[PDB]
Amino acid sequence: KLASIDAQLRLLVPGKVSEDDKLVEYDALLLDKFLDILQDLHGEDLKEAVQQCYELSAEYEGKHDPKKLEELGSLLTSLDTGDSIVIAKAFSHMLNLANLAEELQIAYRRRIKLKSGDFADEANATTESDIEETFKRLVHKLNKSPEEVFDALKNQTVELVLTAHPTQSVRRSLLQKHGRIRNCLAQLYAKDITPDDKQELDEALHREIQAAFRTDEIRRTPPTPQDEMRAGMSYFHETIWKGVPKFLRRVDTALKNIGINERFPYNAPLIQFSSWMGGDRDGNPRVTPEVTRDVCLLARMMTSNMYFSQIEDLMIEMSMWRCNSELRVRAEELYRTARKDVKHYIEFWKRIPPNQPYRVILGDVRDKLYNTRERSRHLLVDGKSDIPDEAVYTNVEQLLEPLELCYRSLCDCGDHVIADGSLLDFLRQVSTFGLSLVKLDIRQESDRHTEVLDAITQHLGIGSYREWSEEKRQEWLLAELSGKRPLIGPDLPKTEEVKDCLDTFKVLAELPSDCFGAYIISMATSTSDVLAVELLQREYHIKHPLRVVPLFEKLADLEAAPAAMTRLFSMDWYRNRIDGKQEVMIGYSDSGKDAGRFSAAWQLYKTQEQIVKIAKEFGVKLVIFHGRGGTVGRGGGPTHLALLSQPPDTINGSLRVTVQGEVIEQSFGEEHLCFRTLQRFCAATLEHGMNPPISPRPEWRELMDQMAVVATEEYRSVVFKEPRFVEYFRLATPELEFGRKGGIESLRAIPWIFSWTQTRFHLPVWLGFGAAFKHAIQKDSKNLQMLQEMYKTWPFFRVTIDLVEMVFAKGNPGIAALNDKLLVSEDLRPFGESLRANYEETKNYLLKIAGHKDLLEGDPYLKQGIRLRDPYITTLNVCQAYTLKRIRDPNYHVTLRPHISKEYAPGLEDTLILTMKGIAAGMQNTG
Amino acid sequence: KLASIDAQLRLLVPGKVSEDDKLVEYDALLLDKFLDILQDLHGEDLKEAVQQCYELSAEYEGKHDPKKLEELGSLLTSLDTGDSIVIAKAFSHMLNLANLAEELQIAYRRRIKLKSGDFADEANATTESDIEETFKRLVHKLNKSPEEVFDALKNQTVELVLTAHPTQSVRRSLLQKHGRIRNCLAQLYAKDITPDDKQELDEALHREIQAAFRTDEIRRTPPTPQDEMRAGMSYFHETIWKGVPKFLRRVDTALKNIGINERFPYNAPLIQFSSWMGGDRDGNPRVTPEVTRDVCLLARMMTSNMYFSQIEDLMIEMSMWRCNSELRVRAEELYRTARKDVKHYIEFWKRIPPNQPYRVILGDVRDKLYNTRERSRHLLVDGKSDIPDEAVYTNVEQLLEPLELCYRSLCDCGDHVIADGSLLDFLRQVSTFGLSLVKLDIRQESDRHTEVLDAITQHLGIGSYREWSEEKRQEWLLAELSGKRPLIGPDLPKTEEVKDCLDTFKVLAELPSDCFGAYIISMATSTSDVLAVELLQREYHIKHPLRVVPLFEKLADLEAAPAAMTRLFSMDWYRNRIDGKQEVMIGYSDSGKDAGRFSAAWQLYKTQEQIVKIAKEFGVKLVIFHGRGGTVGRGGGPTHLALLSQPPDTINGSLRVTVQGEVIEQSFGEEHLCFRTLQRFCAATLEHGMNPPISPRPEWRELMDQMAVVATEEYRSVVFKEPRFVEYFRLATPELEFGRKGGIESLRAIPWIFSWTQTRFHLPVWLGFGAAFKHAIQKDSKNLQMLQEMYKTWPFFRVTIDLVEMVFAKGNPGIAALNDKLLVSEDLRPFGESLRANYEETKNYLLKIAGHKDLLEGDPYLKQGIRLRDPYITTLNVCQAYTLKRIRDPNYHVTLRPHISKEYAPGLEDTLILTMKGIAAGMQNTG
Repeated sequence: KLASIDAQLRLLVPGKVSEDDKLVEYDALLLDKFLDILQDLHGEDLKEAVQQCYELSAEYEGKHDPKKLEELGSLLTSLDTGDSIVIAKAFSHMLNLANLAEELQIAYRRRIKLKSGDFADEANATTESDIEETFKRLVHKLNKSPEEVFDALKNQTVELVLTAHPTQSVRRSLLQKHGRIRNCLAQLYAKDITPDDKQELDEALHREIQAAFRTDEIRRTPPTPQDEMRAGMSYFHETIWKGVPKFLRRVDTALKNIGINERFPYNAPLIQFSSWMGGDRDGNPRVTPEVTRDVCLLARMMTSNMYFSQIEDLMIEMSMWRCNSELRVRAEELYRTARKDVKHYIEFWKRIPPNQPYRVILGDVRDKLYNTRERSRHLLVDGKSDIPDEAVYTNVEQLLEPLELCYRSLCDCGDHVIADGSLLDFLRQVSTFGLSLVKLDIRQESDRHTEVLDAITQHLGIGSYREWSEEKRQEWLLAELSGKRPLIGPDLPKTEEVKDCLDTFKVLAELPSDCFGAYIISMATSTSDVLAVELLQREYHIKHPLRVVPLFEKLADLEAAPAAMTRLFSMDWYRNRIDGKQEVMIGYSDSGKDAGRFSAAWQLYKTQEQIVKIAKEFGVKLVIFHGRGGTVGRGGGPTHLALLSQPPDTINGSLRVTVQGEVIEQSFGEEHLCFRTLQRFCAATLEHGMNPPISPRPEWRELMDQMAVVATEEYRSVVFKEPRFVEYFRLATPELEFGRKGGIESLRAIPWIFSWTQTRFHLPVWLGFGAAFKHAIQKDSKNLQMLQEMYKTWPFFRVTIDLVEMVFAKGNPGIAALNDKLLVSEDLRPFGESLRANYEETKNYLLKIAGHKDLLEGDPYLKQGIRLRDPYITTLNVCQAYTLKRIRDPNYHVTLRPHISKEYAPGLEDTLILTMKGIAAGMQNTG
Repeated sequence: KLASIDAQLRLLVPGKVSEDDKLVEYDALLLDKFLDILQDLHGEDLKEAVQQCYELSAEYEGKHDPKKLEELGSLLTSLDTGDSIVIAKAFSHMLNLANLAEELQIAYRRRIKLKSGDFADEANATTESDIEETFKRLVHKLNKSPEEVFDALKNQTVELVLTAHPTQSVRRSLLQKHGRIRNCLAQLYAKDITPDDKQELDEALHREIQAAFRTDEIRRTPPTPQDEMRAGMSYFHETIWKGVPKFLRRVDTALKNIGINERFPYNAPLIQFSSWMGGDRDGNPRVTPEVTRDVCLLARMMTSNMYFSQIEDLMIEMSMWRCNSELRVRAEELYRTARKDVKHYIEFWKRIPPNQPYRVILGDVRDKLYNTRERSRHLLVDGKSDIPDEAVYTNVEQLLEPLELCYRSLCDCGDHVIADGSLLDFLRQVSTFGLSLVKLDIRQESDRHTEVLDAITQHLGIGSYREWSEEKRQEWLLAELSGKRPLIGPDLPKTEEVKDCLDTFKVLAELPSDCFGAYIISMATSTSDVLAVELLQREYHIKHPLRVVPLFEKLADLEAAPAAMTRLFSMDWYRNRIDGKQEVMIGYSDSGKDAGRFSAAWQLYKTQEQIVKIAKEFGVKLVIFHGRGGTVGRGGGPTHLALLSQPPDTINGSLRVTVQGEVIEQSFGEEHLCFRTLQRFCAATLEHGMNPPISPRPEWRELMDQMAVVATEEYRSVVFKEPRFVEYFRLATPELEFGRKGGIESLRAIPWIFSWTQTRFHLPVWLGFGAAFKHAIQKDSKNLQMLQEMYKTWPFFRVTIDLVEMVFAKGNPGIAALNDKLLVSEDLRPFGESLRANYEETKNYLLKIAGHKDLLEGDPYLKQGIRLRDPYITTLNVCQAYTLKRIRDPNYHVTLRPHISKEYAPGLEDTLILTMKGIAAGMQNTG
């Protein structure tokens, strides 16, 4: 049964099993129970077919014999649509189980007691510094006083911006099933388990696996953006909402342990969450002003609902009858004006007596939270509400105030100790999540603002903004930014795009400012791009204009950014507007699509240095907002070192980073990982501003510059100049099929990365590194040693290589070869072959530079997790390849096996969507 | 710090410490943290005074030097009222902490693997049979088939009737604090605890101890009976509500393990809870018809609220989209008639779509549960409601039905496994708690019914029921039980007592029958007593009359019970009415007040035998309802053997027992104990009907009869015939003071037991055993051996002695001597001395019969718990003794120490109430 499955799994991953290494055991137990379920639901025959696919794939992952892929292919292409769907569902579900098991292993893996002190320790969760160890290094090694460390942390802000799962927003219900599977699993391994508890936990585990597997409706319609946002907010309930105060309490403990005798102030804004879900409309016209309004109200509804749903518990605890005057007076006020009758609440449904004074205060907070929640709900569903302003909270201060009053009163009556329990936790939740637990960024591309302004200029009869030079655009924008009359009259002609863009500003002017964060400009190139958005916000008389944040994407745009920023910072109107602060966004995957990932990485390092210097010179504080695709978006320990690798002064007390949708599950799904994620963000941010990495040696810059010219040239000659690259890309990847659910340049970065990730080839991540390495080594043999010294000694270089190496570990060029054979026409097959030759050569240079014989010999726990997933992913790759063939070629047919599954009109496109989601869930983050 | 406190505590309890024995450690850690809290809240000086009281008391418990009591007395009588109150609060709170620690030790104490098979194993929680071991003994040793065991359990009923805490109903808020203290404590001892988790748990433990200590308002007013009922219902939320389905699932596992391949049916009524809170008005005119109406509505409100508060969770899980026709049709019905708009619920606030069919069904159940709850709330607060019948549940079947529909649909779609998760748990909760989680018994005394009937007869002009003989009463009652016209006209004259009794019947006629259980007749003596209540219920045309249950209290009443029952069962009207079933109540403490506990125990054994035989002869099924004071009301393992000790056929598939208010905390406060309580009730009930204890040898009956004559004579000559016993009782105990917040015969059993428990003397439990033993041994030396054989071999005798021995272990005649010296006049001090001499002699005979050198050498874990509590209780006894002196003698004064406590007009009676509650919480159950 179990032992035999353990046996097969163990062959896949040799390693040195101590007591805390249970990952293979976990996976065996889950696969075993899932196979019983499949047999039950679908029959022994189907179960055996799954087992056979698994076996062939595991054998292929052993020796990589192409024959095993062919057999696997023969089996899978012989299945009818019904059986295909069951098999893709099965293998997708096994990937999710394996991920949950891995999360449990990471959570309980033992910490290394004596850390070597090298920066490399910060790349691995077993060795990284926790917040206290970070405090102690800063005190003992950098000679900071405890007070200086405390004071910097109090002024620090970490902002985490959640973006949508590129493929599969996981619904709340299923998430909760996944959590209970993970728990049953952990409890099965609890010390001293009685046999009956074990028997019952076992049957509970079986049941939860099945419930999750059978949560599988294939819903005709794409998910609406409102549903995608709500799905994307599920992690707050599952872990983050409680996780924040647990981490802030660990900060209190750590402070205490370095001799600071106060708690971290409950209202220091150390942690802030934001979102792009319903705010980013770049290249996405489904994101309408109505969508943006709805996700603001949803965020407000959920936030007030989360406070409301925990206030009764706090009321129960706050039974104390000793209070100070201030609160006594307020309680007697509320008590006198108090309703004689039933409130339809679970717990305190009769009038609260005045000898329960804290309950009287908190009872009023509950009524306000309830009304705040209901208003938002009526605004969403009915389009408005008769609930008035003084019945709800419109600012966070109104909510904090009575809580602070409870706190002071307890402190004044001798009960400080009690105040620092749930009350303190609640205060911290209010201060972190406010009235909208995420602030929403708006994003739209620069050309849309140009178009809007052009419609205005031409209607005014003064010419065409689009025809104007950069100087003229600046001049006219600054004149109108101090203009005395509005720009927009009621008969301005508006195309649908122009209207859609203006109406977004209208929503911004109408909704409360605490709903919003930054206004990000995609494809920004110039000063005027930023002033353009400033003028539209001024025209709509927005009381608190959103800060305007350019996103410079292409290499050329990155090179022009410094002069653009310098010109902004020189303009009095703008300096006055921004009040000493500017945020700029970089997009790793964006820049990498333009120039190759190697050159984007190096150019982004340089551009950040240059912008930081320009900000200093102008006395402006700069925040760099990290978009997706960087070493800082990996999650887990690698994020810790990535943060510490940043160029000096680029953090300076304020971190803003994207948490990519495909990473959210690993970062925040399990509560220990959620805690350790918050911790490494806060610790690294703190450390970096007081302990910058080494700046590179001049020889290293020069070689980096030389390598970038070559990397870019290789990347661009393959991707942009080879006239048949596009055609090869459309055949070898599922790119076209993903898109229906101006070349690569007008293809967006997520489909670019995603399409090549699906085939296990990952061209967007590594292409260009090979030529860079080879050219450097061949120009001068000494460069091999220089590169190895950079890997060992230069944190930027180290993390940049490690991310590529992880992506190689998820790669398998045999999958791409099978796709070439099935999908690509014969005359392009040599092209596909030469790319595979570049992959191999590039991987081998990287290995040589890293000093590794094998992929990830640095990080065997990460390699182990990747290897355990591989057979499942491989089965899905093969299923997908033959599915694409059938879909593309209505005359491709094979003899079909009699239907295998029992029960007791889905098509090919349904099977495809299942493979694509499962493969993406197994690959998680790459480029 | 901790070690030194461990040292002092350890001296008090020598024993053989293995790894699972942490009780002393727990108590040290709690006392240590509490002392820091006292120092904080009240100053070092006060802390030191507490410590000093503790030390003196612990020393006195060591060697029992009277000098240590005097010093303790000198210290405590020198304190002012303020400091007294703090000290009594402190020692009360320490008792509660010690009890929580003890509960944790019992929960985690290791089970003995190889049980010796002797019945004595069933007296101890480490050795008792769990439900599977009970199944296996019945199969393997009594040759029952698995099917016969399954079938008997399916037809079995266990009913547990909750009665009010005689002294201190613990409020929900404080209960929850106690639970969190207990948890912090358990988690502090979790294997592999990180130091920061330990530091944080520590600070959490400190905080919860303090929060509990500061939940201490001294509220002028007695608690209203409605508040006492609500306090008394808190255990359902804390543990029982979840505990029931956890135990029923263990039954499923156990069945499976003996080869039965189905679950225990979800609707078999195996477990039922009932209540006397707001139903018992015997000797209590504060229990009015309005009180009874309110506690019915409260029970209905809470029950529907508990289902409502867990239905959203079940809705979340029940995301499945596969359903059968039956449920599909019902879902589309509900969906079509569905409200377009906001429901003010935490989770599913928009309209539920029809592709979530289980949520549609459960959404309707939620709305009904909500309306059912709101109706009850308006009926309580406003006096009526416009909410109509078809908007709520009026019968349990209406609630079960949609749940059963969900269950069948899952089973039919292949998801039986999922159905047997939370859905099954929910079905079982509905089937066990129904629409009123407790059914309420009414109790009133026979004379009140005589009085009501007398008012009727005289108003009718036909004479005086009270003047009528038993024969005439029977005759007239049977005639009117078939009468053709009502008895009660609108001008019937009614005193307040008569009206109060008639109006109770009116409430019974108006409220739903599922609110009520039995109508218990206190002080029942005759056939006519039972027919009297039957006639009043018929007069009020009650659609489902409550079953009428006599409580025969005195020895003479017990002796007349058989002829009374025989006459009832002979009467056609009555036989027809009861439909093959009769319940009779016995009251151990009641009978023991009349005749001494020894003779009551033996007489109750005989009367139960005799009633069982008479029931058989008449083809009636008999339930014996166990009132308080018996070996079956002990709780813990001793209850298991007590149940098995019952005379043969007195259970016969239906157990009904009182869970005494002072036992509820131990039985149901901690979740493991709650589970093991439900388990031993169900296991013992099952076993007994198939495995009766040995019936006694004739020589044993005869000696028991002889011993009873002597025991009764000694008990009655002290308690009733000594003309100064009453006067001595009023001085030596706090009986009078308890009562203000016809002799002993008209004193109620709870004040009798409670008053003597307070002084640690416990006369009501042991008096009479001494003469019985001595006379038996002196009449014939062989009787010592016969008695020892009875102890070893006869379960009744064994359990009856064990309960007395436990009470001796809680006794300390030195406390009674101090009370004599402080409170009793000089001329009665020899009387008090001679009682102490009887105590000693009685204890020593008991020890000799049990074969013990020391008290409780049988049960060292129980002795350990009692000893650890003793110093706290002793401090309270002394504080109380001097308090009573001050209260009784306005010219008793002592030099008072300058006020010791800090802060940053309570009197003597407040200090007294604190001592009385703390002493009762430390003593728990005795007689």
